[PDB]
Amino acid sequence: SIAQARKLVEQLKMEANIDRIKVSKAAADLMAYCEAHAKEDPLLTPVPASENPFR
Amino acid sequence: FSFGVILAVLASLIIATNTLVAVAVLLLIHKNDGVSLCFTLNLAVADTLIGVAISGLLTDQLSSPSRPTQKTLCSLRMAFVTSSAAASVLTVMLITFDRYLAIKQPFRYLKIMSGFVAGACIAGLWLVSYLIGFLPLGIPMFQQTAYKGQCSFFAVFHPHFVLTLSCVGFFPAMLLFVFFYCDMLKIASMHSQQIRKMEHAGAMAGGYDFKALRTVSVLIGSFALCWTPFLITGIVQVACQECHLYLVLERYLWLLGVGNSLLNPLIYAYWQKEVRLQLYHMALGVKKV
Amino acid sequence: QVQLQESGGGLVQPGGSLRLSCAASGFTFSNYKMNWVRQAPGKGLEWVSDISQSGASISYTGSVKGRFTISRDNAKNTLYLQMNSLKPEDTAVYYCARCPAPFTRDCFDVTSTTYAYRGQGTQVTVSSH
Amino acid sequence: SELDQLRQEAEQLKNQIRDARKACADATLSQITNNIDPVGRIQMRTRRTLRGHLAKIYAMHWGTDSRLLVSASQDGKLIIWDSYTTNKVHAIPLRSSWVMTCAYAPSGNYVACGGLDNICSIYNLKTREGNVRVSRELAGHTGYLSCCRFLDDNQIVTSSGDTTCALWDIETGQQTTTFTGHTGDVMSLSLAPDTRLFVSGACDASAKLWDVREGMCRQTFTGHESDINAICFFPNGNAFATGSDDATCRLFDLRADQELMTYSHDNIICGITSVSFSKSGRLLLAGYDDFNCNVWDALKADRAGVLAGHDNRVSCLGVTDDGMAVATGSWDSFLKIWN
Amino acid sequence: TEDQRNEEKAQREANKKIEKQLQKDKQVYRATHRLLLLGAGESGKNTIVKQMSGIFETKFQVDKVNFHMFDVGAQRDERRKWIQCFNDVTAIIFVVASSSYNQTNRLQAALKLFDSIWNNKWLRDTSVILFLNKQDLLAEKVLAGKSKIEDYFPEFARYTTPEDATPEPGEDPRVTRAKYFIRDEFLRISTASGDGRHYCYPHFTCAVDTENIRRVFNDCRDIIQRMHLRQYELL
Ligand SMILES: CCc1cnc(N2CCC(c3nc(COc4ccc(-n5cnnn5)cc4)cs3)CC2)nc1
Repeated sequence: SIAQARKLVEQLKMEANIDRIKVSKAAADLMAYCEAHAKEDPLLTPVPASENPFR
Repeated sequence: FSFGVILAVLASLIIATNTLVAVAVLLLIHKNDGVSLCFTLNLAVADTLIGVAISGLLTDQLSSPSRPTQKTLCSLRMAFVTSSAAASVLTVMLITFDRYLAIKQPFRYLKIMSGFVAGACIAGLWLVSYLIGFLPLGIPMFQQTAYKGQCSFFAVFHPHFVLTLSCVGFFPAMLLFVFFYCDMLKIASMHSQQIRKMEHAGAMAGGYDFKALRTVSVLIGSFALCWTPFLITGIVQVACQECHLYLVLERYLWLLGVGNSLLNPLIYAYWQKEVRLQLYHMALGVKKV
Repeated sequence: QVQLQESGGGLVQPGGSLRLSCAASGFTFSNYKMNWVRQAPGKGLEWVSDISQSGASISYTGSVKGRFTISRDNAKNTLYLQMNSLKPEDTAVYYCARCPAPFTRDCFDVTSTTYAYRGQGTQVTVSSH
Repeated sequence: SELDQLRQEAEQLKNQIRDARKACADATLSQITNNIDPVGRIQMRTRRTLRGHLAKIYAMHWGTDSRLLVSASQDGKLIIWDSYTTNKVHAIPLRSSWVMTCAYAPSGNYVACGGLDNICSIYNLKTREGNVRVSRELAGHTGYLSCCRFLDDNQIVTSSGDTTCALWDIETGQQTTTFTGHTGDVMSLSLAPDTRLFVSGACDASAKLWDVREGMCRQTFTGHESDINAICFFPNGNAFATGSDDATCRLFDLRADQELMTYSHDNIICGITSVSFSKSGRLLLAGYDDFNCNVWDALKADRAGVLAGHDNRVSCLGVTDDGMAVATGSWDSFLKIWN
Repeated sequence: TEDQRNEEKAQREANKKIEKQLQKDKQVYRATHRLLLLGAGESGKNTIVKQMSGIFETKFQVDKVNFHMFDVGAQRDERRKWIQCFNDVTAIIFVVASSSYNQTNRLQAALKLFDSIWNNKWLRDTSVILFLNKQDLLAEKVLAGKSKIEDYFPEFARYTTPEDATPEPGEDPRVTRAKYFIRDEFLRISTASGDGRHYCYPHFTCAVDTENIRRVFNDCRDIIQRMHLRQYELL
């Protein structure tokens, strides 16, 4: 099964070349996105029954 | 006075314990879909109507000895409770027939059973119960021709009425009842034996009864003991010119006949797994509000 | 990432004894039933033995009863197979296999080709020098 | 010989990748979201109950108008409902009853379904004459179809039990691209908001990120213990969530190339069957084998609510594109709408 | 709002038409019985089909009763995901080649698969009809004692034929002993779990065209009867 081990090694080489940002920046980005869209989420902030299609 | 309080308390208990069962079964039908639940709901409704009809007999028995009751009112008032009781009995018979058909002819039962059949059976059952309760009014020799002021049973209805019912409706049906369950018992026994055989063989490979009988006994005793004393004493009363029975039939055996409507919910509703689970779920609803 | 490494094994004369070890990482070891499976030259995979989560329930295949003993240590996340009275019929590659899901009694595909939660195996050869 | 050398190379490469991932993990999501106020108590209620399926439902999908939806049951039926007023719009009988997935095209003109027949069937809903009819049958997979999602009216991506994914051209009916690399059954897939990338999860406890145009794998994510049953992107397309048989949910970040948060509790020992995000991405809804659905706080990993109205296994879950309602399907043959 | 009323009317009319069609389809669905056929490489499931894509379907009828049997076609040999599709069938028919006790141990593999099926959490209410096929080969191998059932199943030494065994005419006692030992191997698994919610129905089959479908018919009738009896607390 050498012909499959070669493919696995090549995939590992291709996946080992990427550049990764710090976890802190990614968490900050996600938190900022959640903050910027808070008022637009009906399931997070309930809306009056007049605007609810399902009563 | 004592008869009044006994009737009041029994009617209250019947109404409460049957309306709870009806609500639970209606909710289960709103969730599931079966015709056995439809028959169970019909039985609950019939017992509730029995309770209402019995409650309709309290004023004159408690605090109205002075007021006479007109012939028209008394006849219908008596004829209502009889129709309700006949409805309960016929519903029990229909439930038993449904169970026997399901076990005896499984493929054909799955083939030909539907909501339309159940609805037609229930409608015919209610019509037959009302006919049994009201047609004797327009039939002579089923009434007494002496006095109608003191309203009570056996004051407007001739005893022969119950006799013909006893010879047409109750005793044959009971026989059928017994027969059906006996047949079912046999089948169950066979299966049980086979299962035990297999459990033995595996038990050897691993290196290392009367459930149906008691169930059938409970069912037969609940169906038979409730009304048999009343009908038997009615036959005895018709046989001989003994007035001493006129009172006891009105106030002792009819109470067992009524308590049949309390025995029914426990056996046909509370003994079911799904119905008891629905009752448990309803238990927290009243607590939490 | 789920990981199983098998060690031990080699050449042994008939009647000899051997011990195989399996080191597990990447999952809660004590929540899973474990298996030993083997593949003989030019044959399919064959189930050998299994042990339950606490080690109370143990099962062996018919041809190794009385000779093989399976054991596990949850503290060090290790699985052991003690092989006694080896025969030339025991020459094979031995694999350590995990049950697919935790908190279950069924164990479906441990002997299937290209099963995910299996080790790379170790070779056991029984021959008279 | 060479096999052992390749094994050593693979082990060294995995060690190097793990070292890089540890180098990038300066902080966590829990420490950063320490001062954020909690969402509180989420108490959703059932507004509709859709009845009419005879057997267990496996899949459903919302239309892009947030009003119509499609559901697939193993009685052989694909039913299209108007969630407003509860009326049924369409009922399609299938050639094979063992359906396991369904999809609703963004344009609203087509639906698709497949299953144990190893075939993806496309049904045209806007035909000129007669009822709906099958317009295309995509064949070529050697295992059961587990998921499908429309890219356009002419492109669709399918995942199969033959351990591969495929991108089709509907008019010609041929596989434009094949995606290989998984070692187990591919159970689910989710498209990116721009439809340039997609993620897949498999029974090898790994998730993969795939470039649609080039047909090659960008990243592999590990961290689960058992098979991955469900997957979905974060609203901004830079993260995704996974549900597993190991009774946990996990959040992965694309740019950090590693796991960010785990959602679990000591009293949950059943597998997850379906996951979905809310519109803002603050809530993560997960369906479970213990008959219930859990609403988690995605930023603080706290359980915010429970949806507890099904009598059997919850099989599928979906949030409308406008974020107004949630739909849940179950093995009890009912569909429920919550908000 | 007039056009809205017309739209509501048309939607309601379409809904009633769909509901009538669904009523008819519900009748049809409840009438028929669905079976899952599961075998092995050389268990002889194809002979069972002969007696009578990703999945193949065989339809047959006994006493005006309709059965649809499904067998797996092009699926991989890992079953833990797609087997869950069959939790609602009336029976799983499990075909086992009983002569192949000597992969070189196929009986043990069949026992492992049977245990997995019997103890799956989603198949806790599904009954199994067990067909122990190839009795002629078992008899021929037992009589010519070239290969012993012992040393693959060492317990076979301490096994005695059950007193209730009914051997076929012209059967050596050794063949009956072997058959019943093999059957007891499966009964050991099937009688240890279930709580009366599902059972196993074993049969011995060599080659009969019309007896196997009759056996399946009787087994299905027994399954339905036992479920109904358990509902009424008679079992
Ligand atoms: C298969 C067909 C069938 C259906 N059903 C039955 N049974 C048995 C006889 C029925 C009767 N019910 C009666 C009525 O009995 C009384 C009423 C009121 C008083 N009161 C005393 N003080 N106030 N009222 C006293 C007695 C007289 S026969 C009830 C149900 N059998 C056969």
